[PDB]
Amino acid sequence: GGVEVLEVKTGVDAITEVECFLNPEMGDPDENLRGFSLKLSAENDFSSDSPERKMLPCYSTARIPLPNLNENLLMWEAVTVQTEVIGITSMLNLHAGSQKVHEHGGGKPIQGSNFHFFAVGGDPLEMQGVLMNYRTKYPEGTITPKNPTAQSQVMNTDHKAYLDKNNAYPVECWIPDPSRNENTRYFGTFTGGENVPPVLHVTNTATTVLLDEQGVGPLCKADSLYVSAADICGLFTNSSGTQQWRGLARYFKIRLRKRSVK
Amino acid sequence: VEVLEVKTGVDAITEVECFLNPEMGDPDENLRGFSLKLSAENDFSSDSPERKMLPCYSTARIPLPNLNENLLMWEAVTVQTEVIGITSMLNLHAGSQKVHEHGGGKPIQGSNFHFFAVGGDPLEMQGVLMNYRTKYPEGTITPKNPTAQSQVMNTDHKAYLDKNNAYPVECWIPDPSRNENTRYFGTFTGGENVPPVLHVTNTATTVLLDEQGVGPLCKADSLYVSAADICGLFTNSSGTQQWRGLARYFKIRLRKRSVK
Amino acid sequence: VEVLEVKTGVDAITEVECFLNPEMGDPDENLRGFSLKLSAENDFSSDSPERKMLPCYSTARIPLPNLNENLLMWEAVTVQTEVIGITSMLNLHAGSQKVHEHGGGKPIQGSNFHFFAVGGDPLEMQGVLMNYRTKYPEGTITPKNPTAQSQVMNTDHKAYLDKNNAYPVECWIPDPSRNENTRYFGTFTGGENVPPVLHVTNTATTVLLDEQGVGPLCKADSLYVSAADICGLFTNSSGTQQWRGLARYFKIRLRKRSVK
Amino acid sequence: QVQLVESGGTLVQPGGSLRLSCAASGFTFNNYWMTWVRQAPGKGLEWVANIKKDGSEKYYVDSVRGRFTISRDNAKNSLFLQMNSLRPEDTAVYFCATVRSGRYFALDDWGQGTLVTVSVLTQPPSVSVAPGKTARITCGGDNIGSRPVHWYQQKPGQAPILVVYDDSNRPSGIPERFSGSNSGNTATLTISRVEAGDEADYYCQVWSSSTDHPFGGGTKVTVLHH
Repeated sequence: GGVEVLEVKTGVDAITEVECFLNPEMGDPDENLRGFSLKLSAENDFSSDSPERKMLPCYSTARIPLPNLNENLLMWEAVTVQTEVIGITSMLNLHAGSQKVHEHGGGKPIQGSNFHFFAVGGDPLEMQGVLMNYRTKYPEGTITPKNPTAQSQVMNTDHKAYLDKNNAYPVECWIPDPSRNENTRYFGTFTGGENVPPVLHVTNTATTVLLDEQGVGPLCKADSLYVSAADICGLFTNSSGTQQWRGLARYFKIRLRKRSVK
Repeated sequence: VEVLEVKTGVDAITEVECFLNPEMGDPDENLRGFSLKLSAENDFSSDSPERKMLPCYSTARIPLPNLNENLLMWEAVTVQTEVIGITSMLNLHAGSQKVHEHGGGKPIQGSNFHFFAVGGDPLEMQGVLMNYRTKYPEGTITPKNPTAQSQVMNTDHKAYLDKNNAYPVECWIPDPSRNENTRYFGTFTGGENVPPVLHVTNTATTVLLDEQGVGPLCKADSLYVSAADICGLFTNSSGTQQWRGLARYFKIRLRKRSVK
Repeated sequence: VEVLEVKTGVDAITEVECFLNPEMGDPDENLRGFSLKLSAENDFSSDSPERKMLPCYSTARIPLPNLNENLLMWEAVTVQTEVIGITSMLNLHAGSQKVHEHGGGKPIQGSNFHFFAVGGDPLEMQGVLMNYRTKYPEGTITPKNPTAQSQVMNTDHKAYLDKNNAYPVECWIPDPSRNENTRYFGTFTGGENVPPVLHVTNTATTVLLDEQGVGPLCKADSLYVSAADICGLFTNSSGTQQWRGLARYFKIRLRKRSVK
Repeated sequence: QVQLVESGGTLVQPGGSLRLSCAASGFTFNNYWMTWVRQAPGKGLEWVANIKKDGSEKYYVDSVRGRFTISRDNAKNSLFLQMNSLRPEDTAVYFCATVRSGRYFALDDWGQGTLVTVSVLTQPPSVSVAPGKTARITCGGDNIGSRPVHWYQQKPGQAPILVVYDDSNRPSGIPERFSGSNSGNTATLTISRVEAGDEADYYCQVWSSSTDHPFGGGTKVTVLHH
């Protein structure tokens, strides 16, 4: 249930707009390789899987404080969001670091499995843990399912969490929880495969509406707005054959209005 | 039954949910969600697959609030559904064969099947076989008395999805000539290198009403959900392959309907 | 500026058109539309691309009929646009490596980027780099004082597309936080074997009005068109690769708007 | 605050049955897994069985699977272990332990134990250290760095205490003098500014799978005293 929603406030001061860029968290193996992950290991048996922290991309998130409008109670209601991945043309650099596609050719473009996801809500994004291999020892500095069992590889209802920390929740361990998130709208698409091509579209004319069937958007509890993202673009193949995840930042522009509640 | 007016008044609507586990074969206690490794090149005359190698349809029966003690039935109106755990395929460091020397592990890919159903009766199925001479193992329910026409259309191969982890996906499909009280949706994509493509959002809803505006009517206050979500093949370092499946979520909205 | 009513009348509308040439690098006098051949495997610490290797954004300022000397501005309402010469890639007999012995030439394919913008101000752009230590050559305009932050988001890397054949595509994207007076559209598709997919038709129109019903308002009777149409890589017989680009057509309808 | 009381231990004929009880108080019982650990007289600790928060998942060590049945009553804050077909090899003090710190089944709070009489990881047996000096206790196994390690301290005639969980993390109330590291094929516990109280038996535990919670044999650390 939550709160009982009343009328929408009108007036020139009844609308506000917030924007932000959300950095990607791919692992950052050293101070020069911001936006990349550590090179990927392979063929570790399920019984001895223990990835390094700098190899694991994580969800990005930020809490945006909104103007205090109570100064009947009011809440900021998120109505629309414009969002976009920043820096897609940087993958047209094929002269740096990447393995040549063949003798005398250019570098190999970033390609492979990718995941593009964003969420807007008045609460932190609620997440459900699912694991490829429950026996994985995840490293210090990450937050992954507690007390994992073999059912963590399908559905273990004890693996609930709030996306409440940045660069902490590995993407491979968590997904948005459809059984919750009453105060959040989320959108994501996964495409896996060695040769999956990145496909990214930019325009400042597209808007996603955040209202539900009753015309209510996410209501910002404690005057805070939550943005979340994960934009793994694919793998970068170095000249030696090693591979690293590559991520890019995401822009948000959210329009909000004042809404009466009881 | 003869369908009358929709009842109104707060207590007239209800909303139920459940997570439905995949039944991929589960070769041992640690590999829940996977199948046994796949055999190959067995001649049609001696095709004899093991049970743990065969993915099966998932199904469950969700009890609804009792209505009768002026007959009423629960009518499913909408469903929100989603495959759970799609980002776990971003683990390329465990168990999977390297794409090349010094590279990362090979992603899960290949043939996949994604299917769900919501109804007031058990999903009704029709059997079709790749090879009618296949000897299906103990523990599975497959077409009885298969013949060569089982490979195209044998109308005797009718079944209800009335048991979990027992009807192999490769043997059965939703029966379009029946299922008057069920809505089903499925998409098959086949091939070695087929990339998995999975979308998640809590903003999409499927309406279950038919042309007359009637949704599935729940017999005996029992709502049926069914699913099959084979995501592709996992390639181990040695080259062996296993199916990988994922669970599916349901949130169904229902209302009280008068019937005569 | 405060937007008032739309002027009506046979003379309240105007229409302009132009062809915008691509800026791929032009390595010599004969290879207009191509780039210099690509180098590969330069370490991030010593990345130093030559200018003729870097495709750049195209832009042009179109003068409009003078309106003033109660103010009026030209308002861009619609645009028809398409890529010019898409069928030239059906030349497989010239220069391109054979697909196999006795076969025809390899088609242009690979990573591509197609983008256009219309506004009353120069396109506002944001700098993002694959490698921040890259030494960009004389004659280009690239992010000033790059740091590792420039590989994700460095808010200091702001620029106007105010010079043609100067801003490398691999360095700059349209800035979503600005461009209040410009509409931009772009699509990137990367990968070695990405097939070019290009549609042409004179019946398709993009509306340039915002949610308020106002189009780009042309400051100083000037309209700005921008483009970047990298189609893919051309593979020579020796195995070397060059970008190939094509020009873009614009037809923009405008109308007279009152402002205060 | 937290209190655990085991009961039910007595003498049992081989092939007989016995039911153990553990009364829990001072914490939210239904929020944590519960574990049974046994220790034969003069030997080390052995993981026997554990159970999920709501009892929907149960796991057993091989030697007792089919004979033992673990259960819990969250309405009464009680944990149970039903032992059938008891063999002489089952003779041990049985501990009742909570699963609070970390992700990989470390054991935080232990009871006093109850005695039942029926009738992989390499540790050095002994280590000596001077007071104020620094002592190292090692735990060895194949690719132990790939698995999580927990370290426990047990003073003679007392219940075990968890000093390090998930390789390097120290619970609240444990001094920074105790430090743990795990790499390669050896995990090491380091005790610095050694004090008289530090002298005890020290155990390493590894989590490899749901039924595999191996313990080490243990090392006696002796502070040179008089």
